[PDB]
Amino acid sequence: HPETLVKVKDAEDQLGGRVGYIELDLASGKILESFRPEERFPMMSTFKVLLCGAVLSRVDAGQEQLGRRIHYSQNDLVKYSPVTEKHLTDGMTVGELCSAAITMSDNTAANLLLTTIGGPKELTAFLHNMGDHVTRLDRWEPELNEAIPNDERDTTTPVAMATTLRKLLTGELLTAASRQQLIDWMEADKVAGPLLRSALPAGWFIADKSGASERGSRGIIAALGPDGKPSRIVVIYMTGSQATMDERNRQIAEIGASLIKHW
Ligand SMILES: [Ca+2]
Repeated sequence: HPETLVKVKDAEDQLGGRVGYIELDLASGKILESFRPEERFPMMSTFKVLLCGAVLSRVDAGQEQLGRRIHYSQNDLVKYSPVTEKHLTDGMTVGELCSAAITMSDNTAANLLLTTIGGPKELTAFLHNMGDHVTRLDRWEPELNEAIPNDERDTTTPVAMATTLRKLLTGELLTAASRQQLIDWMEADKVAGPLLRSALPAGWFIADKSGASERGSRGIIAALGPDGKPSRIVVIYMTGSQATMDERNRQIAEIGASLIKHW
């Protein structure tokens, strides 16, 4: 049961590639622990939380409504669309699309939402406008999942993502209702069980979003804490490894267990 930093390094030793890690105090924003904090990693589906943050900003400004219904066709479906593929007749509201993109990592949902705001480049422009010049989205789904060995497109760094996530969840950037909706969507995450959630004790709160792409990218962003209240932000990224999805999941769970047991 090695310290958190020791486990992250151990993970990198076992997996190959690089493992990036950061841990923020929620209340203050102070970095409590880090490793490769400022090195770039593929974002993968974790950008989907950022996307919905931009959507909710439009809502706060009366430029969008969570209830606005969006219809799409069979042509619009891309691979992995467990939710959108079920609503070709009735379509889905902007809010349902965010739920699908965040809680199931629905690709088409994310593409539809990107259209509503003006595309990948317009998310990046939203991020620049809030203080994040590091993170960048350049492509749609599923092209952004190729994690070209050290390519800067569709990347972030552990420190930028964690900082951006923290502003989204706790800053005056979104209204209280909107920022509660965002964390609510993350809390309802359904496809990250084998990650940090598998190491979570009873009564703990967590809201998270996972990602996975090409060779052998894997990541998770999270707000978590004991007593049903989030008190820290954790961001883990991985890339470069040849290991299976199982091993990469397992290593993240063991980093999680270390984080918990040394809380
Ligand atoms: Ca190393």
